[PDB]
Parts: sequence; C-alpha cells; structure tokens
Amino acid sequence: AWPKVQPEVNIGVVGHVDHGKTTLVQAITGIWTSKHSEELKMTIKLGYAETNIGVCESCKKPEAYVTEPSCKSCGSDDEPKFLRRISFIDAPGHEVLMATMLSGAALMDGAILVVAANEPFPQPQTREHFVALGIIGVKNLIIVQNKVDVVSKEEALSQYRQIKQFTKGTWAENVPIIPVSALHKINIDSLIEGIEEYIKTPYRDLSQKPVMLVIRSFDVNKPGTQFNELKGGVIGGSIIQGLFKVDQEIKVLPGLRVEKQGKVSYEPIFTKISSIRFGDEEFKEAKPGGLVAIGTYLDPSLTKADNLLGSIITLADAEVPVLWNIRIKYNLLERVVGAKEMLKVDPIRAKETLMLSVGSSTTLGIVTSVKKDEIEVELRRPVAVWSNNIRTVISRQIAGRWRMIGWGLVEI
Ligand SMILES: Nc1nc2c(ncn2[C@@H]2O[C@H](COP(=O)(O)OP(=O)(O)O)[C@@H](O)[C@H]2O)c(=O)[nH]1
Ligand SMILES: [Mg+2]
Repeated sequence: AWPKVQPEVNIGVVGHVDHGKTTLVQAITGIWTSKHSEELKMTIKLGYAETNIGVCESCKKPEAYVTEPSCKSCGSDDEPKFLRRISFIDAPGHEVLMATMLSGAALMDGAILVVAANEPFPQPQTREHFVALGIIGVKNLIIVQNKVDVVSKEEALSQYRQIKQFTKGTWAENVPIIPVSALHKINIDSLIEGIEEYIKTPYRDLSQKPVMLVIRSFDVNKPGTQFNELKGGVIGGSIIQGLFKVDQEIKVLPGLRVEKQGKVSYEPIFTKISSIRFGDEEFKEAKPGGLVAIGTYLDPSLTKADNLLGSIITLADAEVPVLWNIRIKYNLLERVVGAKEMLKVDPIRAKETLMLSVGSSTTLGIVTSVKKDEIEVELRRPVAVWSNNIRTVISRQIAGRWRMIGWGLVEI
C-alpha cells in the first residue's frame, strides 16, 4: 500500500499571531503543534507536523487529494496514488519565527503566508514575515486567506484586492491566494492541491557532503534507573544536504567546550549513528526534509539538556572550518523586530557587543572592524562554516534586552 518514507519537503507556515497558523497545520495534518504546552520560555520552540499526500485518481479535484490511504471521501474504493510526505514548520513566537528564518535554522523549501480575513492586511508581523520570506529567497509561496467563515463573502474580496496590490511590483506578484477556514475545515483540499502545484520537491544534490543542523538534543532514558541498560544520547535536527546512514561515523561541531585557565577551546565530538527515526518509524538513511531523530552512542550527559544545541553534524572525515573570527556582509532591517516605529537603527559600530545566531547556534560576539556593510566579528563560541554564504541573524543591546537589528552572510 502506501509506503513509509521520510518527509522530503519542508513547508514553513508564517503569518501574524491569532491568524491561524497552528489551526491550519492541524487542519492539514491532524496534529496540534508542540511543545508549547503551557506557554513557557535558548530552546527552539518549533512544531513539525507531518502528513502524506496522495491523489485519488478516480476522483476529480480538489477532492481527489487526501492525507490518508483511502479515497472514500471522494467516493472510490481504489487506493490513492502516494505522492510524498510533507513536513510543516510552525512556531509559537513571532520573534522565534524571525530568528529561525533569518539564521537558517528553519530550513524551508517553500512557505505558506497565513492572512486573517478579519484583520486589516497587512498586519505588522505579516509584513515582517513577508520581508523575511523575500530575504531568504523562498519563492514558492502560497498565500492563504484564513478565517473566511467570520467574514462576508465580499470582505474576502476586498482583502484579496489588497493582497494582489501589495504584491504588485514585487517578486510575490504572481503568488496565489487560497481562501479557507482552518477552524471549520473548509476548502482545505484546494490548499493541498496548491501545495502540490506551487511548492514542488526541489532537486537535491545527493553528492554534496552530509550536513545536519542540530535543533535539539536529549536523553531518552527513563527516570527509573536502567543501570547499564542505558540508551545513548539522541540528537534532533534538520539535514541541509547529502545523506546520513546508520552505523556511519560522524562528528559534532564545534563540539565539547574545554577551558584551561582562561584558554577557551572546542573539541569535535565523535560518534556513530545507532539509529535514525522520523516520527515514530525507524529508518536506515536520512536525507533533507523533515525533523530527524538520530540515536547515537553518546553519553546521554553530553546530550541531556539540549546541550549540543546550536551544533552541526557532519561525517567524521569532513573538512569543515570551525571559525573563531568571521566576516559578515550584513544588512539592516528597516524596523527593529516587533517594534512599532520607523528608522530607529544605527549601523554597526566599533567595540559593540552583539548576539549572533548562525543556524541553531547562539553566541556573543564583538565587532573588531567594520567597512561599509562588511563587519569582522570575534566570537565567544566558534561557528562551523560548512558553505560560503551561510546566514546569521544579528541582535544588539537595547534598553537592557537583546533586539534583532539585522542579518548577514558569513564570508570565507
Ligand atoms: N472563526 C475562525 N476562527 C479561527 C480560524 N482559525 C483560527 N481561529 C481562531 O483563532 C485563534 C488563533 O488560532 P491559532 O491557530 O492559535 O493561531 P496562530 O497559532 O497564532 O496562527 C484560535 O483561538 C482559533 O479559535 C478560522 O478559520 N475561523
Ligand atoms: Mg501557534
């Protein structure tokens, strides 16, 4: 029947708070995103909801589209044609969402801009998310008009107009607008069809060296003491490129922090892949797409606290520079994140202490020199630079709190 494969596409869900991202994700997948549980909390709150997509050939559209191995909803006893498993990226925070997208933490091959039909468009967060979408160059964008139930058939009209006008003269000039109610499960199939049409699975260079982004780490082992029965540490993450295998030898970068009297260094952590799993199904290899769990032979202490948070996984023999001093070609956002006002950002200065997030990593840095849009930065925690223009997000000290001011590309 329907096979069991890992997800092959990451689709980000963006849009202003209370507009219905989580509800939309639940509509498509049937999963309520976690782990926010009770509102709480540098841990990366990110929900990964998965589902398979299929087409009921014997049905017409959009009803032919299903997420379960049945076509009964269409009226056929045939089995649907499996297409692909999808992974959705959802966030509890607007700040968290911006930091994830701008730092290259939330790898997405396309996205979904959630827009409430009951609020004036575009809301501030909708704008900022749009700029974010543009910057990281996700062009496969579906704009979703949500909450169409609490609005007259003619108010969504006005909204659509506003959207299409907002997009004219931009790259999103031709991106579609699909109206639905996430809450009432209305016209969701159409959105699946659209997801199939405008957000296609990209070609992936199987040759490139394997890189995993560690977005979490932990200890599976239970409270009752195993006593030598202990399962090794598990690392959760997203694979950027290439493939990892079971039993494959890998290393964690930068790795273990060592301090020899004011002498700060990092030693790569070497281990073997004991297991791979997406969801609750086990696998043999792991490619880009979706959130993976990697069973290792690590001592569960090294991984217990999301301790290897902000790290990178590569093959053990891979030549990846772990840099202490980096160069960034940066840009300043027009608005400080989540702030109401205008041009309240000064370009980067001399001895300034910043907070840089490169991927899942977060470290303090000091600017040593600054050209125009070219800054040299010295870090308290080095960064594994696995490609040329990997991205970072920049925060400076304002009023006793870290505030995102810009973003940039690392250059070597
Ligand atoms: N009337 C209506 N309400 C909705 C719809 N979708 C979500 N809501 C409500 O909006 C609130 C915010 O939903 P949520 O999914 O948490 O939004 P997000 O996570 O901020 O995108 C929830 O209390 C829902 O009850 C919709 O399609 N119609
Ligand atoms: Mg939510």
